[PDB]
Amino acid sequence: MKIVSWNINGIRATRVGLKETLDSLDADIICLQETKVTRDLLDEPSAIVEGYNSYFSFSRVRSGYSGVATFCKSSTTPQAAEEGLSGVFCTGSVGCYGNTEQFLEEELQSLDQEGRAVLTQHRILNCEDKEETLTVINVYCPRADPEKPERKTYKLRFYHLLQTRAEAILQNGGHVIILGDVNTSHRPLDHCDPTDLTFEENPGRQWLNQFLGDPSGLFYDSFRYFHPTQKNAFTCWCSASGARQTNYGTRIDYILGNRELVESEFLDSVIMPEVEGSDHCPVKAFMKCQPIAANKCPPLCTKYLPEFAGRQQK
Ligand SMILES: [Mg+2]
Repeated sequence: MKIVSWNINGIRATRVGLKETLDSLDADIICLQETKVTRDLLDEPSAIVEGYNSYFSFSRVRSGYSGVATFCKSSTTPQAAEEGLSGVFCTGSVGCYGNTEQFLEEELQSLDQEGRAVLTQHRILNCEDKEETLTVINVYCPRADPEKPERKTYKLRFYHLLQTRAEAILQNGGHVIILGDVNTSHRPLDHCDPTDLTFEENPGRQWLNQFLGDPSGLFYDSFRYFHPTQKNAFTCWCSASGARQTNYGTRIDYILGNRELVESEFLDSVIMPEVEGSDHCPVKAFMKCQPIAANKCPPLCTKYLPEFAGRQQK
């Protein structure tokens, strides 16, 4: 089983047909961040691709903004799928929300209305050939903006909601992968030199430090489980001033898994710097577990969107 995560900086902006791009990534589950697809655009070619069943979260606050999508081959059709981390935009859902007493409902709506998370749940056969659930949480984390101070708070609250949800699903049994653009690099090795000699003072990095365990947190950074000392392993370079060529970059795209999943089912986790078309490159994991496809796509699937019903229904 193979899974890819990629902040694609706009599906359309790659200027390649999406079927060709997805096939080239050669994976059973492909998670895209910053699709820049919103529902007002009626962008059927970006949402419905031959050979895949897909699950989008669309931003509700601005056209052509944010957005995440999970594309599944027939082999991995999910048993359940849900938009968001809190449940407010939710048959066929994932549940297991955790305790959100610290969040107002209106804050939950705000954290979930920007198209930043989609969850798909897959049955898998583990290394003892027992059936288990794997929940894939595909996230595009926000960014702080100095001219809008409230967005730093938004980002930290999004991280706290993500932790709450992921740990609650994990507590229900089975396995959890969190992948996507976390928009924080973890350790000095993850960023171009030189490094702060207060590096831990960053509140997003403090969050990551306690969320991840080291082979206290319940999740492992799979890339570093397999490549703990690899240098210059970046996933993001700014578009300007030749950064990708000079390796002026950072590693901010992750495939995180619960400890038991990474230790027992992962074979490798890598960076794909050869893949062009975005300001980020993909990351990819290779797993030994085998998926059990659902018999029907759950209701979140894009094929059920009324705007895409087709001419025969017209
Ligand atoms: Mg971008």
